[PDB]
Amino acid sequence: TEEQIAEFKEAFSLFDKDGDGTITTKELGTVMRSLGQNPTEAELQDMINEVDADGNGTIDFPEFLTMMARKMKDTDSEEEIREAFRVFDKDGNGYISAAELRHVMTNLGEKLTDEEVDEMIREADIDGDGQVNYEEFVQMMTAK
Amino acid sequence: TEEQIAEFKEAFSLFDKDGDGTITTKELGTVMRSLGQNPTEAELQDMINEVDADGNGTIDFPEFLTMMARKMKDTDSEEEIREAFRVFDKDGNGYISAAELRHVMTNLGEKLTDEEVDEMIREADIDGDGQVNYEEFVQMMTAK
Amino acid sequence: TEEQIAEFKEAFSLFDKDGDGTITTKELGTVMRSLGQNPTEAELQDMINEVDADGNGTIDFPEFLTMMARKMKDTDSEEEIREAFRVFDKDGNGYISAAELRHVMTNLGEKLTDEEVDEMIREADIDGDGQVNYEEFVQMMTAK
Amino acid sequence: TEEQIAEFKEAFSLFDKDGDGTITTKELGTVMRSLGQNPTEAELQDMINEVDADGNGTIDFPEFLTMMARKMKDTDSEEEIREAFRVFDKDGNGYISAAELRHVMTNLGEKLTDEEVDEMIREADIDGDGQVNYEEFVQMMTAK
Amino acid sequence: THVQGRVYNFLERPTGWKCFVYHFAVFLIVLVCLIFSVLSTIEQYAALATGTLFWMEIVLVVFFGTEYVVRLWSAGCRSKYVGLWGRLRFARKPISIIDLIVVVASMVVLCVGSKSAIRGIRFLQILRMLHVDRQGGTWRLLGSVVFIHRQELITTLYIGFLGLIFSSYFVYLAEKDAVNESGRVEFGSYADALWWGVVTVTTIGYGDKVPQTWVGKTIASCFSVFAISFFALPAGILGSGFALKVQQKQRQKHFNRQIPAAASLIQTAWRCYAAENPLREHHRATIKVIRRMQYFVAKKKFQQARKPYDIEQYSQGHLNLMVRIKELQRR
Amino acid sequence: THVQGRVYNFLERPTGWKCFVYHFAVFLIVLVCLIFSVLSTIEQYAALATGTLFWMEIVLVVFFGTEYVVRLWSAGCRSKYVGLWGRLRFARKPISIIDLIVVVASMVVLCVGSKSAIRGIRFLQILRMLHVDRQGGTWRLLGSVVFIHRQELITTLYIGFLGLIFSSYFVYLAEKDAVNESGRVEFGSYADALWWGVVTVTTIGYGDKVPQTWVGKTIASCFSVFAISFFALPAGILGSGFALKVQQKQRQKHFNRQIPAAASLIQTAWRCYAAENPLREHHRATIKVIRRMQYFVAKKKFQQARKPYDIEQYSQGHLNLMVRIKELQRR
Amino acid sequence: THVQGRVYNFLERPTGWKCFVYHFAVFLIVLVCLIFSVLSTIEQYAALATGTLFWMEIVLVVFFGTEYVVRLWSAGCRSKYVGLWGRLRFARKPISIIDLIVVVASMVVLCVGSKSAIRGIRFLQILRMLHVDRQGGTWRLLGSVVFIHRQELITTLYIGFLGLIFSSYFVYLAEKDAVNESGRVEFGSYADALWWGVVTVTTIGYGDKVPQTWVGKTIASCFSVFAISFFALPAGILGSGFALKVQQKQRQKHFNRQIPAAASLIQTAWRCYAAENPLREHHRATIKVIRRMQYFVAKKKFQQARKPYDIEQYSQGHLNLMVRIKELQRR
Amino acid sequence: THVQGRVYNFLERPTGWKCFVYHFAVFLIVLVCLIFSVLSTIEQYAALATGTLFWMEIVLVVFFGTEYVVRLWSAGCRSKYVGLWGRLRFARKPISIIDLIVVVASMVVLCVGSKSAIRGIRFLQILRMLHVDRQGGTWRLLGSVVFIHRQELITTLYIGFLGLIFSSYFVYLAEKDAVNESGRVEFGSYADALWWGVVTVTTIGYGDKVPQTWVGKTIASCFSVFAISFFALPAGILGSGFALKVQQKQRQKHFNRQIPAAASLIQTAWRCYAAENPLREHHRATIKVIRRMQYFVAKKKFQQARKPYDIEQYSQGHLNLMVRIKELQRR
Ligand SMILES: [Ca+2]
Ligand SMILES: [Ca+2]
Ligand SMILES: [Ca+2]
Ligand SMILES: [Ca+2]
Ligand SMILES: [Ca+2]
Ligand SMILES: [Ca+2]
Ligand SMILES: [Ca+2]
Ligand SMILES: [Ca+2]
Repeated sequence: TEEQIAEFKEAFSLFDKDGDGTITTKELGTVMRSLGQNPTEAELQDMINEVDADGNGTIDFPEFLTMMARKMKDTDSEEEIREAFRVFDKDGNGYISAAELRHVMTNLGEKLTDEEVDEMIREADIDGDGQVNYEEFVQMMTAK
Repeated sequence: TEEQIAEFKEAFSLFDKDGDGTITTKELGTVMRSLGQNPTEAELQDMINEVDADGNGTIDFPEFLTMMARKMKDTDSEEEIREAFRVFDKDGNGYISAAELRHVMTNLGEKLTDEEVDEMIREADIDGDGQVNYEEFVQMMTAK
Repeated sequence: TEEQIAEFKEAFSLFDKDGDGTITTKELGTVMRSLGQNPTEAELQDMINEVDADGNGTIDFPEFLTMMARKMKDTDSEEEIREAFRVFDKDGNGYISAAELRHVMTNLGEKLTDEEVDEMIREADIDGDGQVNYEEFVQMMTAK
Repeated sequence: TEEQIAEFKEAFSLFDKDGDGTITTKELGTVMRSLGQNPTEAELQDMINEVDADGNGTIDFPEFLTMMARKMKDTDSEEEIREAFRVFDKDGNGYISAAELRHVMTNLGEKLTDEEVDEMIREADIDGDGQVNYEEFVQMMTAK
Repeated sequence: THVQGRVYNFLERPTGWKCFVYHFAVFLIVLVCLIFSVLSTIEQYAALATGTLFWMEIVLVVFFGTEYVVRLWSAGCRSKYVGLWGRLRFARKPISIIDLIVVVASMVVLCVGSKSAIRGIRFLQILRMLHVDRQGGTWRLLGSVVFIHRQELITTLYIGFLGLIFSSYFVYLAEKDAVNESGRVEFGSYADALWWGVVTVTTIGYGDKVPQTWVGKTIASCFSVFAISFFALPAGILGSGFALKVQQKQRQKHFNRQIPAAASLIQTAWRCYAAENPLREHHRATIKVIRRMQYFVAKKKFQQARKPYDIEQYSQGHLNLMVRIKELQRR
Repeated sequence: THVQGRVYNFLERPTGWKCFVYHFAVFLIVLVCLIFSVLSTIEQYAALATGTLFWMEIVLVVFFGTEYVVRLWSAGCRSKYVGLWGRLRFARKPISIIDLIVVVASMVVLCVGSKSAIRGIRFLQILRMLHVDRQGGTWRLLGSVVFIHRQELITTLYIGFLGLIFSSYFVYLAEKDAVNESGRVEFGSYADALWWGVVTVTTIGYGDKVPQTWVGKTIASCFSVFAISFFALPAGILGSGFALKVQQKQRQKHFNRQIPAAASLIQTAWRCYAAENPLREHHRATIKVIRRMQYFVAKKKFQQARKPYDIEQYSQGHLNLMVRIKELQRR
Repeated sequence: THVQGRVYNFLERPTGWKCFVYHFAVFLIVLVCLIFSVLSTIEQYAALATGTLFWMEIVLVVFFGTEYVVRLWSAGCRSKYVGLWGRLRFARKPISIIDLIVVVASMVVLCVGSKSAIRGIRFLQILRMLHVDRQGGTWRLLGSVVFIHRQELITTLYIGFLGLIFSSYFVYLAEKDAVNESGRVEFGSYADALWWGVVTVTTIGYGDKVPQTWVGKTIASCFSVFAISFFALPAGILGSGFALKVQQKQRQKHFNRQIPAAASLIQTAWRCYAAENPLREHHRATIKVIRRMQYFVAKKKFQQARKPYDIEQYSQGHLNLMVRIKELQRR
Repeated sequence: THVQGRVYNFLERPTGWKCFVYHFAVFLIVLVCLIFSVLSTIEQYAALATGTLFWMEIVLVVFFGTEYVVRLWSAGCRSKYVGLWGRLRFARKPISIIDLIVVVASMVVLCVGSKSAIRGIRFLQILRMLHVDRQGGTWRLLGSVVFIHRQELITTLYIGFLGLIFSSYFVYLAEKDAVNESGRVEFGSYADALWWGVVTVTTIGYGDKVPQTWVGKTIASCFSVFAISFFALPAGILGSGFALKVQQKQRQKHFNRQIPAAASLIQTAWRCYAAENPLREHHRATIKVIRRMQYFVAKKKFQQARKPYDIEQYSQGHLNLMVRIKELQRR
């Protein structure tokens, strides 16, 4: 609990390239470029805009530990995720086909790894039929 | 039961400044001013309009004991109160935040005591999260 | 069972003033006038129109025993009766007041006996409050 | 299981008038004419269009065994069938009368055998009343 | 008595062809009198209609006076028009006031003209056209639909009038001294420009006044377009309002029809249920089946009343939802 | 026979380009005959069209007579038009009556004119334009939409006519003696003022009659505005009614299409289920798979019939509600 | 103080007959000044209004200057108009700018004309008509409803203008040399044809320019029909938009009314529930019943606020669905 | 390359003020050229614009030729316009065909006129006005809304045309020999009566032809009313259709915006869940929090996309139903 918070604070200081408790959006972008995930834009700007409760650009962990504290399995997120699946489903259809799911997953938004797409299809769809209910998918996604 | 009705009749006669079983709207306003709660208007007029079943302005307890007899926990009142909370809640939201609840409670209608607002927030919201379901609030309000 | 059908056939022949198995709409009106319930119109015409399956005006009990055979408690009648109460009830109100029920019962359609109205109010409304649910009324009406 | 698939493949080859694994739409029409059920049109064209997954007109059982594999009792078919009964039913009516059911069954689409219509009416309607619920009909139809 | 009620039904709130014939006849006679009033001033058939408009006028006067005094006699049926004060408040109605005014004025003109009779009778012959629509079923609809949309009409008239004023002033400024082809000047004053503006904005366009200078034509075109499109607005608003208001009235009428059926059904069902207790036995043998008969009749009438939907096919917005809710309740 | 049915389909209730070509051709020929009737009285090309309107007329007469007698021969298909009384009641139809009248009148005029032939033929050439729209698919729509809104149209026409009468009388009163610029008097009678009122209220505004005195112009302006806005009402009402009625007809057509699919689906499903019992075995080996094939075909056709929504995107009023109810039922 | 608030309420955002009288009076006085401006140039009553338009003008100027300086004094109530910069930003408003401009210009004209005073005062007398509608409650509605439908208006105006250009060019090409009955040529240039096009397309139809050759009349007819029907579109769009926008504003107002009731109800209910703890006993004997009284009052007010539906009968689209859901919840 | 894509975005499918300026500028220049074409035939400023319409014309020709060849160079971005056949099918588009026609015709006219140059250039200057609206975003809307209501427009035009024909024939029959005040006869032929009918029915009302006999005026009044009200129908139908079609397009655009948000949300949520497995540890210390950051960003964007309702307040038809269903599901 507290050890994880301290380790995350140390990692944030390391990414900030300084011992100060600052977000350091430019240092965060540099660390992202070092991680191979070159942002190529000011994505860190909006990220901090959502990650900085006070909007200071760099604060002594204003909501970073609080960001972690967001359960990420709370019903206020499972509802949103289930609504996100509703965009691809017909009236009371659900069961969106593995083919359509793979298609929308790789050809839209940002493309994921093809093997990751196949792994997700195998994880969600176990019966093997062309029917993967969105409820089971969101249930396992917000399960653990 | 009967003792409470007799005591309330005696208190109504005392507020009426006479032993007659009269509402005495002017005497009621005088007693309210004596209670510190200066009405400053003819609020007693509408009060009696709702409290005088026959609209006589002064009657021998036409519905005063009946006013008491209104359970105040009957479903015909809990439904109205739950509808009153719906004004401040988004679609299927509920869980109106303690901040928003305090804001609307003190800055609208007639302002209550700030400590009373904090006490109500503590009573309704026990989990401490920014989610106080209106159902639990109305349940305790009409509970006892 | 069969004895009741035979007795009803004999009574229908007696009302028809002849041993023939005929409806005898004119004889039916004469018998109604003898019963004090003077029809004063050709109500028997429409009655037979609904009571004569073949519309012959006089047939050898075409659906008279079948008219009896209508359970009169079947859901296809309780639904219609519950819809009939809905005309007098506000949105999700039910519980139509004894005063309003007596008013609509005596001042509309054909007036019933005042004591019959009071008896119906007492039968439907047992708790004594101004709330007589239509569901309980139709339940006892189609009960037996 | 496998024996049934092999026997069906042999029967398809026999209908194709050749040992080749071909649909042979013209041979299928000839076999239908031999079965007394003269198609009289290019119905086999659309049949194969739905029966040939690749639309080749003649393939080595592309989805024939898969066509069999369609459970025909899956909810994705019971839902469609229950929706098909909804066309003939009033608002929340169900219970479509044996008379109306026989009428629509023999005078519309392609007429079935009159004795088959009576057998279906007897199978679906067991209580004998003019009320045959569509739910029970689809339940037995997709039961076995 | 039934006579007074039938008479009141025949005179006010008419229904059926039996009253339609009478009202259509009186209206046709009024219109024929009016057409005789038109030809009485054409100066080429004047002698043909200058004299008959006295005998026809006195005949119509006697007829309408009889109709008035008869419809007055039917005030006993109304719960509020009983008594002398009741007849007084009946005569207080505006349509009855108009009828009385027409009657007395026609009588006075007929009396004085025979002691130029057409000179004054024409305006009365106009006012007779107004007493044709009884119960005021026309003006109330218009009043209601204008009062509902009382803010859109005001703003569109305000914008149109402002455009009219400003643009007509600019036109007058641009054409204050310019002579037409016939040798006269058109926009002599500012009132003449206002007349041009009121003729152009409403798209009448007589053609007596047309701008001449190239600076007048531009303003005329801009005004014509941008203010015709704003003065032509009350057509759509009032039309949609009329349609909606008539639909609301029809629905209210149907729902007021539905109530007697439900009342009869509830009463008859309760009477049928209490078959236990209201030679006193042979009579009880038939009361049961008669109660069953009237109960079946009541169920038939109630099903016949709740059957219509009044536009009839209005359930398409809630077709699948209702059946889904019903089958959900079944489970 | 199939011949009579195909002929009846080609002549009445046409569908497809194969019949569209024929109907468009006959209509174009009728319109060309009418345009020849226009130029036959211009007094500058009269000799060019005074003679051809006999040969063209007799050609058209023979053509339409053949078409009439052929469409008469197709009365055997109709269940109610079989028999001699059936052909009689077919000829009882109004459009057929108009066709017969045109035929016999053209024949009689052609016979008498050759024993001034254009003098009478023009009104027939007008009436030929009416037989172009078969089945009366135009007048029924208008009749229905006028009868639906029969109360708004009556009240708006009544108000407009009352305003017309009163305002035109006041204008005549204010201009009874006033001379225009050309030296004549405009509002000579009251009928002339009525003509001015009917020209102003409908916003035609010819310009033959314009008020002159300052008291005439005010009333003219007030009438123009407040009665143009009331006579212009039938446009919106009838337009919304037309749109709504066509939508209702389209929905009824789609729903009548839906039924055969459901019937075939139910029948085929029952046939597939009763695969137990209808060398009698080798035949039974293929009846099962053929029943499965036609069952799949029926499911395809039924899904294709219930798929369309006919305006297509009309589910936005019940989008979230339906999915909420569905997922509630899932639980 | 209450004085400043009452004054601001009486001057801006008026409500009630007490302010209606004042605003109607000032508007009637402005309109009477304008009517005096009309008669001041008729050249037949000029001497009657050439002098009074100085005394009346200075009276109106003093009145409006007083009204302006008084409404300026009421800027203390507004939270954003406090302070000198607050008064400056209040004067920054457009309507106040127009009022100040009118005031200073009237003062300057009155000063210079007495040291032809009507020559310049008329345009000011026009602009006084604009300061009548306070808070700009008229132009905002029109702006919003035009901006909402900003794509249909643009396309209809574009199509209409294109038809106008092309058809008027073709008409000019077909009538470039043709003399009318009066001996002059009408379509002298291409601008004259454009004038004819703008007069025909908007259906004004003056009658100064009419095509003559048979090839001109055909194009004139086709253009008139197919472009009148396209230039007449903004009427319906703007009308439906106005109605819908006013309905939205009314609903928003009703919902903003609903909130204080709910707040009072929640607060009073919580106060009634916590009757345990806020000679200190005799006072507590009546606080309970007074809390019950105000709670009943709050329930009454809340039921009275949620009772209206504002068009009132709008529940017919969800009548049976709601009762079905309610009874389903009951089970 | 990015250059070709940016150029194609700037030339076709423009968005933003940076392209708005360019398009507005080119349109203003085209309109100024057209206004120079108007004044070039007024015969009073002809010498001022008879010569500049050559230099300005060649400047515009060079400009538009450059614009055409540059927009041709941007065909590589389109997936279907790659290759020489791709450029050919790009040039196959109608708007590009019009642009090429204008270019080559302007070039040819400039070459021949300098070897009366205005005589032919005016019709080209007209056609330049059409290349202003790119992507054909105007004509497709009109085509769709006319094709949707293809049955109401046909029937109203048919009824109007039939009334026109019959009533104008009757008017011609009633006025075949009658002389006006100026000494000529108006309804000389039947084509003249047809011209009167087309001028009256569309409510233009020039005033060159007015009926004279009392039997002509009655038919003229009846026709004017009962056929103006039928020819004025396409305004309302097309208006409602335009509004509805634009609403449908806006909803489709919003829903096509919604999809990328949902895709990003699902993908990011799955990436966050599979935090088990994609010095290889220190890197894994920050990938988790970065995934959480982008997940929060995705949730924010998705909530921001599903938040709008596009007319915004459209939930009043299902307000209480949705909350009732939600609370029912809660239980
Ligand atoms: Ca740092
Ligand atoms: Ca910060
Ligand atoms: Ca007292
Ligand atoms: Ca009292
Ligand atoms: Ca008998
Ligand atoms: Ca019978
Ligand atoms: Ca084969
Ligand atoms: Ca194949």
